[PDB]
Amino acid sequence: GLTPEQIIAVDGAHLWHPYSSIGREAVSPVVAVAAHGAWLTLIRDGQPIEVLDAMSSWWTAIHGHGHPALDQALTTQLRVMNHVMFGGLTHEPAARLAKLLVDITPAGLDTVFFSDSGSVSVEVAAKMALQYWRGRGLPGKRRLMTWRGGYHGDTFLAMSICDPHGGMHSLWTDVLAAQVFAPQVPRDYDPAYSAAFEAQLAQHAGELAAVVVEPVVQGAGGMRFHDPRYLHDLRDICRRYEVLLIFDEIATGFGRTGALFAADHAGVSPDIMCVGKALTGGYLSLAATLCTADVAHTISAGAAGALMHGPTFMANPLACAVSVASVELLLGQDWRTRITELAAGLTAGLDTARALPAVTDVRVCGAIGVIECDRPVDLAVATPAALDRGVWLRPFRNLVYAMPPYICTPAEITQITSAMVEVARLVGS
Amino acid sequence: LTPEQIIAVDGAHLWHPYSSIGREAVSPVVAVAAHGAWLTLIRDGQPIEVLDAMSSWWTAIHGHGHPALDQALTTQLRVMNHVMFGGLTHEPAARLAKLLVDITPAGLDTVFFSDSGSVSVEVAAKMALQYWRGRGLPGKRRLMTWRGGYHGDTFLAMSICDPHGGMHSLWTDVLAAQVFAPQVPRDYDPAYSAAFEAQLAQHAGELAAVVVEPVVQGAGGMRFHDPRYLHDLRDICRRYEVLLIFDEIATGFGRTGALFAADHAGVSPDIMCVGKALTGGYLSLAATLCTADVAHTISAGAAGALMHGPTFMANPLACAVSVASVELLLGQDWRTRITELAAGLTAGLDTARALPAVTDVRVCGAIGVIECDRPVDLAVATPAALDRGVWLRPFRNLVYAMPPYICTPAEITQITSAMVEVARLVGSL
Ligand SMILES: CC(=O)c1ccc(N2CCN(C(=O)c3cccc(Cl)c3)CC2)cc1
Ligand SMILES: CC(=O)c1ccc(N2CCN(C(=O)c3cccc(Cl)c3)CC2)cc1
Ligand SMILES: *Cc1c(COP(=O)(O)O)cnc(C)c1O
Ligand SMILES: *Cc1c(COP(=O)(O)O)cnc(C)c1O
Repeated sequence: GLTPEQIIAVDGAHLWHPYSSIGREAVSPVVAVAAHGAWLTLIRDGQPIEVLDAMSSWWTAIHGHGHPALDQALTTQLRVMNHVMFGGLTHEPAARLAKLLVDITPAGLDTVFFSDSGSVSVEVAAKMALQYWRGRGLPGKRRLMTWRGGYHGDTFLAMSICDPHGGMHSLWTDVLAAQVFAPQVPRDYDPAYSAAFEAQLAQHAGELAAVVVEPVVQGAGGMRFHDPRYLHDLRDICRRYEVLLIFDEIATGFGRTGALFAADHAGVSPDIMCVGKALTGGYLSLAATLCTADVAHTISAGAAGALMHGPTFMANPLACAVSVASVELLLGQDWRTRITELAAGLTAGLDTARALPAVTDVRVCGAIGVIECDRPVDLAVATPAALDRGVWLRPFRNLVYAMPPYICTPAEITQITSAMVEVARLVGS
Repeated sequence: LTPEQIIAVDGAHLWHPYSSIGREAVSPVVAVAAHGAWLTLIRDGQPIEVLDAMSSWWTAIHGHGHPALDQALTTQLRVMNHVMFGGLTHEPAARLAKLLVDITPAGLDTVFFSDSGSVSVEVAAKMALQYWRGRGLPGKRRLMTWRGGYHGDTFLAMSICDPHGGMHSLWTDVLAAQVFAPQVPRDYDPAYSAAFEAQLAQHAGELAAVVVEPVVQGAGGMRFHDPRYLHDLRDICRRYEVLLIFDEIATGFGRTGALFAADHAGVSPDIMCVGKALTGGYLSLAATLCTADVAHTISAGAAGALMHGPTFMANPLACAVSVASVELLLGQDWRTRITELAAGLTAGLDTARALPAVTDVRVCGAIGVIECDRPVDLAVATPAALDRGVWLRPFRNLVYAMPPYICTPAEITQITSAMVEVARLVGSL
C-alpha cells in the first residue's frame, strides 16, 4: 500500500518513464488512481479528480477503460486458463482471435503471429520479409524503405525506419541499420511524389525486402495525414518492382481513421500487416503480425523451415480473450457511424483554432484531431492547462492532439476540443 | 469452438513459436483449462489432467489460477486496467519498482518496465550505449558475451544469442557483429576467465557492455556454470570499464535456488533484465534495472533521457499480478521449497544417469535436465509424457523440466518419472 506522496517519492528515485530521465524530470508525473470509461482519476493538489483520457492512453482505450464486456471477458478467461505456452499447445482464445483478425483485415492476410508489443510485431514483420526473400533465394533484399515522418517503435530495427529527426538518428551514428528514406509524403495527392518514390525504389529494388509505412496516418513522427491514393501507388510500385509492402497499423487499426483499417481507405492489401495498440481495447499488451498465404508458405518452405521468432507469452489466453471481446464489441455496433460522428465532433470543435496566431494547421482524420503550431508547445504550461479543464492531453513538439475513446459522447468531445483550442491559445499568448 | 474447430482454425491461421504454417509435424494439443500445477488437455477427444512440468515456459512458478494472483488481477481490474505511463505514474508500478529495487542485487536502483524479455534486452543495450555516449565515448557500442546464450528474438537481442543456436548463418549481413567468448564451462577454470579478459582487452575501447545469463543458460542449451565466473566478469568489467549486464529473464525469482542467479556469486551487474516469472505467468511483463550511475550518466547526456517508451509500459494489470507473485514468493520459505524441489528432481532423475541415451543429468534449483545423445523426437516424447500425465516439451537433445514451485513431492516424482520414461524411449527406438 502506498499513498500518492509515497508513489511520487518511489517513482522519482526508481522509475523510468517513456523517453525520460531519472532525477532530471522538469515535472513530476501525475499519480493515476483509477480509470473508468473515458475518464482517468488523477491526483492533483493531493486530491483525486476525473479527467477525460483524450489520448485514449496512447491510442489504446478505444472502448474506454473498464468496459463491462471486456472486464467480463478477462474474468471468465481467468477462471478457466490464465496462460499456457503456445509451443505445442493451442487454445480457444487464440483460435477465436486469429479467425476474427483474418476475416476483418484487408483481403489476403491469412495467417497471424501473436506477440506482446508493437515494436516486436514490427521486428516480426521485418523478419517475415527478410525470411521471405531468403526463401526466394534473394538474401540481398534485406534493406527497408520508407518515407520520412514515420514511427515504427523503439527496438533497434524498428528505430532504423523511424523518422531520422524524430528518432534522433544522429545520436545513433554507426549503430542503426542504414535504411532507404523517401522524402516526407505530402498531405495532398501529387503523382509526381509517387513517380519519384518509384524512381528511388527502382534503383534500390534489388536490395529492398520491403516498404514499410503507416497507412494514411503517421503517428509519433508528427501526426501527419496523407492521401490514401499514395498507398494505392505503393501497392502498385511494390507489385511491379517485387518489394513486399508492410503496413504498420499499430496506431491506425480497429476503426481509428474512419475505416476498420486505414488500408481500407485505399482499398489495398499489404503483404504483411502489424496491429497492436487498440487490439485488446487497451487492457493488456498484445500485438499481431499478419501475412498472406504466399508469405507464410514461402517462409515455411525456405531453408529455415519456420519463422524464427517465438515470444514467451505468445498468444496469451488472457490478452487474446479480452481482444476477442474488444473486436466483437467493435464489430457488433455501427462503429463506422460512431467514428464519423467523432470526426465531425473533432472538426467542429477544433475549427476555431484555425484563426489562432500560433496555429499553422488544423486537421482531423476519423477519431484523430490535430492542432499544429508554429512553435514548440511548453509542456510545463500545456499539461496543467488541460488538466485544469478536465482533460488529460500530452502535446509534443509543436502539436496539440487527441485520439479519444470511441465511447466519448458529444459533450465529452466538446470538452476535449475546448481544452485543445485553449492550449493552442496559450502557445500564441 | 469445439477442440476440432480450434485445431482447424489453428492449422489454417496461427503461427506458433519457431514454427511453420502448414508444415507442422504434429498438431498442437488443445488446452482447455489450467489449475494449479495441472493443465487440462484434449487427447483423442477426451479431456485429461497433466502436470505442467515446463511451468508454461518458465512462467508459472506458483501454478495457474493461484487464488492470490487471480485475486490481485481482479482487484486491479476493478480500479484501473491501464493508463499511459507518459506523464502519469501509479501504485502498481511504484510497488513493483520498490520491491524489485529491494530484492535485486545491490546497486540496481532504477527500473524500466516493458512488455517482453526481448524488449527488456534491447532496453539494456540502449542504456549501455547511451551511457557511453554520455561519457563522450560513442566508440563503445559493441557487446560482448560468451557462447551458449539466449537473449530473445528482436534483432539486437538476436545479435548476442548463441550464433549456432540462434542460426546467425541465416542472418548474414543483417545482425550487428558482436564479440563472442567461447562457451562458459560448467566447472570453474581460471584459464577461461584469463582468456575472457585477454579477448575483452582487445576490444575494450569499442565495448559498451558484457551481457550474459548468470549461472544458468536457458534456451541456448540448459547449461549451468560455476558462479565464480560471475565474480571474474565483475572484476574484468570494473578494470576495463565495460558495463556488466545480467539477463535474468529465465533465472529470476528463485528458479536456480537463489532469489536471483547473481546471488550465487554475490555479484551486482550494472544493468539487469527480468521477465518470464515476473507476473507468475499470467501476463507479459519485463523489467530492465540499472544503477544510479548509469541512470544519471544517461540523463546528463546529449539526449537527456533514455530513448525508449513502450505503449503498455508499466501496465497496471501486469504490475499488480507481479506484485502479488513476488510477495507470494517472498512471504514463504521459498529457499527451503526450492531446495526440496531440487532434491526431488535430483532423487527422481538419478535413475536416468544409467540409461543408454543419457549423457548427463543435472539439477540446479527447480531445473532438472536430462541431456540425451540425440535430438529428442517430439512426435514420440510428447504423447509418451502425456500418457504418464505430464506435459513435457523437450528441445534439441534435452528432456527437462522447470516445474511450478507448488508441485508436491509426489508430483515432482511423477514429473521425473515421465522424464525418465521419455529418456528411456529416446534410446529405445
Ligand atoms: C506509453 C506512453 O505514454 C508514451 C508516451 C510517449 C512516447 N513517445 C514520445 C514521443 N515519441 C517520439 O518523439 C518519437 C520517438 C522516436 C521516434 C520518433 Cl519518429 C518519434 C514517440 C514515443 C511513447 C509512449
Ligand atoms: C512460448 C513457448 O512455448 C516457446 C517455446 C519455444 C521457444 N523457443 C525459443 C528458443 N529456442 C531456440 O532454439 C533458440 C532460438 C534462437 C536462439 C537460441 Cl540460442 C535458441 C527454442 C524454441 C520459444 C517459446
Ligand atoms: C507505438 C507504435 C509502435 C510500437 O508499439 P509498442 O507497443 O510501443 O512497441 C509501432 N508502430 C506504430 C505505428 C506505433 O504507433
Ligand atoms: C525468454 C528469454 C528472453 C526473451 O523473452 P521474451 O519475453 O520471449 O521476449 C530473453 N532472455 C532470456 C535469458 C530468456 O530466457
